[PDB]
Amino acid sequence: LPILGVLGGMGPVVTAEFLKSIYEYNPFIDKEQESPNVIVFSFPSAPDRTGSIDSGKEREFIDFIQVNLEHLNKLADCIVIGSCTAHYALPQIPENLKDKLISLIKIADQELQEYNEPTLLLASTGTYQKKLFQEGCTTADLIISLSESDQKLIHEMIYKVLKRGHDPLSILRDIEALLEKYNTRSYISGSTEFHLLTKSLKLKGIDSIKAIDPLSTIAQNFSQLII
Amino acid sequence: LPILGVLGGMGPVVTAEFLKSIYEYNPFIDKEQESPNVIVFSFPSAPDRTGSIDSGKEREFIDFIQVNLEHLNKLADCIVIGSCTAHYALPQIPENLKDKLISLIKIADQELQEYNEPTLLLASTGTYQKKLFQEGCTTADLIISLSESDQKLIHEMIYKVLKRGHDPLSILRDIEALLEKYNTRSYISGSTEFHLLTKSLKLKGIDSIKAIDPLSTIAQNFSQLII
Ligand SMILES: N[C@@H](CC(=O)O)C(=O)O
Ligand SMILES: N[C@@H](CC(=O)O)C(=O)O
Repeated sequence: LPILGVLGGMGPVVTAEFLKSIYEYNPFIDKEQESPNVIVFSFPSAPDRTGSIDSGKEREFIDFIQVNLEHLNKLADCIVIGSCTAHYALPQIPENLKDKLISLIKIADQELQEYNEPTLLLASTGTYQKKLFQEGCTTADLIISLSESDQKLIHEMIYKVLKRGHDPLSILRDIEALLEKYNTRSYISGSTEFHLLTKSLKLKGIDSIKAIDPLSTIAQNFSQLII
Repeated sequence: LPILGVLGGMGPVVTAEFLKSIYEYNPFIDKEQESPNVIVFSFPSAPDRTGSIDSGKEREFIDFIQVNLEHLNKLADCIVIGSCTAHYALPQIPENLKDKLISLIKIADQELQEYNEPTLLLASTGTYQKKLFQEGCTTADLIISLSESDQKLIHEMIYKVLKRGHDPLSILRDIEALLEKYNTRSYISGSTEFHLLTKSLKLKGIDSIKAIDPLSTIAQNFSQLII
């Protein structure tokens, strides 16, 4: 049976919610034995991803990812790293440990190709500095980049509200204002913590905003993707 | 740093919620790097626990638990099996693979000793047939046992409502009636799926019912317990 391995804890709140999403969007018919098989390494002790870029110590962070990719390679058939920023480490990791990897950047790119309208990348100065989406996506010309100021506001929302487990709807007004400012009805979850916003929007039936949210997509398409 | 290993998927919904509880009751102060380190094996493909008792095939189930205890022994410092019924397998597992195990039966027993009033065991004919609580608890004389009829009603709630991700508050009226019938203000989560009820009661501020819920306790006391 196909096992998904999740390298998460980046952050832990969104990692737990992602595991919840997997079973929410893959409810069984008769027996639980149908449901997704998942291994989650939720290690918050991973060095901060943006923090490792802003200081010297990217080597420390790449080692964390490399060791845990070795573990999950043996245990799982497909692997997801529960942080977009964390994907910056991948050029340094050997090709053999990335065969089973499903890239959050690629999953985003696929959904944006289908959607085919301009979309606001919500991230994370670290993700922006590393240019993961601009360098990774075939659809890069459909990605609207936040200004440096609004990147810092998004960083504040992530760390002050989302990573702390607070109600993701509390930032919805600020997100709507950004969406209006940049003249778009959609966002990309460039930070995985926007999985938490995306879920709260779907729960309240707010369908005015189009969320290109890789973790939602992975959860929804688990049976198709996990081979 | 201390790692909790969770052998779950029994069921998957409650396993995901348990991981959520860990980070809800251990919010960080400054940095995420403070937060609990957790490995979750969520394998719904484990044979049904009551089902393995009601047919011949307990050996199949004990093997599942044994193999995954070997995995988690190498990876984690403490281990929890996210099913009370599943603890029936432990007499057959070698002593070396259970050194790091935190028993849900024992955690329940500890809380019931402190609470020291009669309490209704909610389970699971399989858990009742195996007598895990009656044989495991020093506080067995404080455990009120459901009749065989009400055991089947509890089984219906677990499988028809709780394991399917439906609103746990939908069974609250039936649970209050049982609590009144058996003349008590407290229950034990003899099934781990009552972690889901316990959370919904705490969320709505309903403090009339005392929930002896091992997964809540483990989440709350993570720093104390996980060594
Ligand atoms: N979860 C965020 C930041 C982090 O890795 O902590 C991201 O995917 O960019
Ligand atoms: N989670 C329930 C039943 C199961 O194992 O599926 C219990 O702990 O008894």
